[PDB]
Amino acid sequence: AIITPALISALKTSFQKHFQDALATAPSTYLQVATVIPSTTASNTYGWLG
Amino acid sequence: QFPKLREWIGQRVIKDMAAQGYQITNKLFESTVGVKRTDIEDDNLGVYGPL
Repeated sequence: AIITPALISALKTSFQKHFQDALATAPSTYLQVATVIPSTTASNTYGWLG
Repeated sequence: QFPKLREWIGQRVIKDMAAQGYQITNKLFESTVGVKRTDIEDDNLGVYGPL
């Protein structure tokens, strides 16, 4: 019956992870407005003919 | 076109048709560009390839 309130009153709990990943983040969208051009050096120079 | 049919007035009248024509003469066109050969030779990038 009688017991310190720092052992039983502390350990009478059940940890659950329902709250984990409850919310999300905005989906990727840069694909719809940009192309992917891989690079192999410090910079990329572009040139086109008129 | 043939003349319109009309009521005979007492003596039939000879009419005539109207034919015409239209002529068009050919025209000659040109478009050209000049480039130094060294630029093409020094074209490792390939800028002048789509010419």
